[PDB]
Formats: sequence, structure tokens, C-alpha cells
Amino acid sequence: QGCCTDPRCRYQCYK
Repeated sequence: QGCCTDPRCRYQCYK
């Protein structure tokens, strides 16, 4: 929602 949307965090989110 917040960081998950970002690319830098998306890596961690592993969507």
C-alpha cells in the first residue's frame, strides 16, 4: 500500500 508500491520495496515485497 505504501512501500509495496515503490520499486525499492517491491523487491522485498516480492509481489
